[PDB]
Amino acid sequence: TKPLPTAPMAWAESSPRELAGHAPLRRVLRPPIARRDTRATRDDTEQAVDKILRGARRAGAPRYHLTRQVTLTDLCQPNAERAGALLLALRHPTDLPHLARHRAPPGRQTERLAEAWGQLLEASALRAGLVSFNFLVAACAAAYDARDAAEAVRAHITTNYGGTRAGARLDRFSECLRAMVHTHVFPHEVMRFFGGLVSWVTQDELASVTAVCSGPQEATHTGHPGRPRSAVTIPACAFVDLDAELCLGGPGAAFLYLVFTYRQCRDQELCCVYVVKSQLPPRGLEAALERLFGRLRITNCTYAAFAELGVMPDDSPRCLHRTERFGAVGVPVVILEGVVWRPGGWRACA
Amino acid sequence: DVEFDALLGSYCNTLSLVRFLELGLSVACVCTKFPELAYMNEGRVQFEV
Amino acid sequence: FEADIAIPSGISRPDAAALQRCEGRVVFLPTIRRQLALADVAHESFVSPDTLGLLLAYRRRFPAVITRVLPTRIVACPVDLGLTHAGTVNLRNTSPVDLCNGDPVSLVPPVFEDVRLESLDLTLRFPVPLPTPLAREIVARLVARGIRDLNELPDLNVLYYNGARLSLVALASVNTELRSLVLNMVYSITEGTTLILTLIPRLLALGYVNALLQMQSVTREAAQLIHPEAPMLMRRLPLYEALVAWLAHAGQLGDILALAPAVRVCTFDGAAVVQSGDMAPVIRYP
Amino acid sequence: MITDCFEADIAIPSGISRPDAAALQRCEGRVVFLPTIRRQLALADVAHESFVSGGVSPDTLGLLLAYRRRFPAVITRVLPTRIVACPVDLGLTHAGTVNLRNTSPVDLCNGDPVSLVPPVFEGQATDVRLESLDLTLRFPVPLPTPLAREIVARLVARGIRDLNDLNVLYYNGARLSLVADVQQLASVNTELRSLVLNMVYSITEGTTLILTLIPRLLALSAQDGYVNALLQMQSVTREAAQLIHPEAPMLMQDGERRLPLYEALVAWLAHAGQLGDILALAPAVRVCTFDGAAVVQSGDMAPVIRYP
Amino acid sequence: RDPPGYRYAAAMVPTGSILSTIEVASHRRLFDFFARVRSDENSLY
Amino acid sequence: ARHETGGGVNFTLTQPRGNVDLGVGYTAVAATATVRNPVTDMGNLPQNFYLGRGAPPLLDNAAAVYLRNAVVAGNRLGPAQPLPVFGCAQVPRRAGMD
Repeated sequence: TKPLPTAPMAWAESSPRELAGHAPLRRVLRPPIARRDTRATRDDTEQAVDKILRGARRAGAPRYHLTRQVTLTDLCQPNAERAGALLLALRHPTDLPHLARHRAPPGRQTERLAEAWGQLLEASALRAGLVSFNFLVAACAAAYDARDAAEAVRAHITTNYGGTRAGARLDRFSECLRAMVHTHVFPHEVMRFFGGLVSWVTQDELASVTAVCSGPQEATHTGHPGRPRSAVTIPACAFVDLDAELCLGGPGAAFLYLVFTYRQCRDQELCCVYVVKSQLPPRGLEAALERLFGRLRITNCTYAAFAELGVMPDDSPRCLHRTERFGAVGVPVVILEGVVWRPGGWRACA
Repeated sequence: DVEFDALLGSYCNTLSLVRFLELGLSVACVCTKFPELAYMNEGRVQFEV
Repeated sequence: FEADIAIPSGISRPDAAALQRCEGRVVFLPTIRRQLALADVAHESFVSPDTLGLLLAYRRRFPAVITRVLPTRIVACPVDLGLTHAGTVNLRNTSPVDLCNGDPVSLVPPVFEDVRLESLDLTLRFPVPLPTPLAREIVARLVARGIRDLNELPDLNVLYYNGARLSLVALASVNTELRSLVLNMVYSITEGTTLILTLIPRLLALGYVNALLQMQSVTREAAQLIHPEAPMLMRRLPLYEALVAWLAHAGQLGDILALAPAVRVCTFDGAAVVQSGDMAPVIRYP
Repeated sequence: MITDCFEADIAIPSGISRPDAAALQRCEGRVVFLPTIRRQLALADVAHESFVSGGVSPDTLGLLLAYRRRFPAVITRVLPTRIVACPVDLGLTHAGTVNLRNTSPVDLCNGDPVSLVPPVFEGQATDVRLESLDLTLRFPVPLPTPLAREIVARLVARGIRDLNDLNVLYYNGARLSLVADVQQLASVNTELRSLVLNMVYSITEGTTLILTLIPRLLALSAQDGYVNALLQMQSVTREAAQLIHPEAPMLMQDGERRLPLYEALVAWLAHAGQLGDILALAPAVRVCTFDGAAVVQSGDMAPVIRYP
Repeated sequence: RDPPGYRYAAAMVPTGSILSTIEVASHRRLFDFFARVRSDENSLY
Repeated sequence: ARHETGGGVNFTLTQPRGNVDLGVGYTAVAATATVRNPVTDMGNLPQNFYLGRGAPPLLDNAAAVYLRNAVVAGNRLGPAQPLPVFGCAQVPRRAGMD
């Protein structure tokens, strides 16, 4: 509002270069071508009408695409988890007892997935919905290498999610996912990316979750004008660098990646989700997945499956490693800063 | 020693501007102008012989 | 950015309503250009191709989703350019499959079951916008059906998507229409697995690569090699020039059969599932 | 803008002779491999001397294998003090129309994807050498993808001859010959292992059904003129039916609930149909002229739209 | 086909005359709505 | 300048400048007075060539593997992971330095 830092203050208005185009086109000239040669309220609501008028005279800001989806709150909760978390969408679940009957290798139980899903609708009772990311860590908590924070993600979810015996879902939904590895319908064939949290509307058993399906994170209309700011929070069981493990300390934009790992053994199968920050392109990524995840490849003919997640466009990308309190339990949480979401497709690696 | 280089002169052109109505061919035309054509669907002409 | 497709005059009452029926349906235009004729869109311009021919021609042409359809011109917004400019365009389902939220959508020539303008005497075949996980399955089923018709099964005619039953049968035209794919898929495999059979017994050189080979071939590939060579036998064969013509052919079928998405569906204030026949808010830009 | 244009700035050094500074403005739209996606690089991080290993200059086969470790960027504008480039791997421009330049002898068409190759051709291995800095710039050669899938097949197959002619192409009637050159053993074994891991993974139990259909093909090729034009004069399956009489297994393990032919094709596509991408790099760019013509000629700049 | 008949009230007041006279029906295909009448007809009114 | 990243907007200022030395002859001097602590420890850390590459292996794979394992083993230097084929060998990380 007309300050006196006018070297850059005019450039924060979007400028004087708006007249750069407006002068020889609109200010001059007769060309297109010429010839040759009653005490408090109103003004309280009256400035609100003026605020409509201040918004109507003119119509930098990068674009978004917000999505909303009405979501039953059995497996996921937008309530316990704050704005700036990953979410994951799903498909319909009665295709699970059908595709496992034909995609299995010969010599396995094709009736394993058909019974394991009904035991989750009969355990979350004590439909392409949603699974939040933090809920998915505590289910796959029994397969990690940093198991202590895996036992901290499970430490709050049984006490903070809406429902009774969420740990009975955690022990059953992971039993569903351990049946996905056996019945050969892999969970990357089910899990679909859904953007980061900005706002959510609550009701009985259903929630209206709003998220950014594409764009930057830090400037979204979060809804609260007191805090229209949110950062991305990830538990430390999943966050795997490939800058330190490959000694690439050179600066540049880092790419975020969702990665599954598979382990097929006879009734001893595991699930792990990892978010991978790398400076690698997607064409030069699988060679690093060969290096770290070759133990699961020898013991199994896929071993991993990944997809793109977003780009930190900083020349030096910025990470954090803190312990936030979701309810009453401190979980070691990796916080990413300056994150721009762009999704992508999946990949098989037999 | 003393030396130069030099420009000796420079020469533009003049684009000829040709009004269409200067040309004998305008005989074959009957030109009129809608200020709005684009708002028109099929136009017609009636004859009677 | 938006291109125009001029309708030639002389359109009847039902044929002008026929272009009104196809509001948000896909159109391939050859070059992004401001003015463009309606003969270029039409099925006559594709010469006539089979389903291997149309998949080549959907990779050269530039897809545009039709926006508002005026009586004089058809307005088309292209996907590669103006959809990075214009954010969201509506797009109408013609598939029997309901589009869910956030699906990578590809387009497929209409193999299953087509507006013909009688006053103009040209047909407009539109592709069928179904998502990429089905697009890689339905073509792979229809190729695999074509091989069992080259000597079927009780299965393979039925697909389940989103709890709904799909029917590929609903046919003798379809099996001969898709036949030039099948003669390429059979050729690209049988030339492949003989070059493997003619080079692993030719070299089997041990640095560690044969140690990586034969251990991975330990009753997996070498037993598969021996069971092939049991159904086989063990001059100079023109081996090293057959690699080149196969790699140039094998890398070419991967791009026809890729069926890459253009469209992602970020719905907002709407249903998460777009039904068949309805319009879906469609973006291609992040 | 940051998502649209993220424009790397190769800084130019201080002392550059006008024979060499005017060489850079002749290189407006060409391709530069940024090692990372910094916003500030140098010419010593771009040039061919950056591309070398320790004492080992890569041959034309191995020089492909470290393009794909870097980020291909088209130069957009060459200022006198720095060179501005747009990396393709992020996003091209706002509206997205950048310009390459054909250093190839091959014309392009609309819709053709553009794969770039090291300078393979004869009379074409053209390196701008900056003698006032000692920096040679191997600008790569952009090609249509039915060429780069063929040339990489010529260079791979020629090295496998050396473990125990081929160097002449044709594109639209133009006989063009690529340089016959020595090839290092470390580069070929990376290529050789990249085949056999991907080919042998593309074999499944359903493939023993398809091998029974080989004498159907020679029975069919003598009738149709299309298969007779499909197989070749110089194929292998024309000889691998007259030595090979296979038979299919009658029963299979759980052979009612599984699909034998369906599992083979997907295992084929994800390992063998993908393989032309594995040895070379991916065509992340295709040509969309607006109003000029269908064909961009050699030496002329070409408008550019990103390619999925 | 949509050949709407011409508008007699307007054609009652012509803008300008034709000049050459020929048998018109000899070449039809130049036109869209083409009608012959013998000396008079009922639909004109 | 202006560049916008991570949603934040960034300004950068630059200035062009120039240097000419208008003295004829030596116009300035650098005397090195004292010595702070030497950086490199003056150590004994011999070299391996097995970090390096490009020498023809001796012909018997029984022996060529034999030597290397009897040399590279336990050396303060010698490659830990077998040589990555492409960029460089890397020195084992030291637990702590003095």
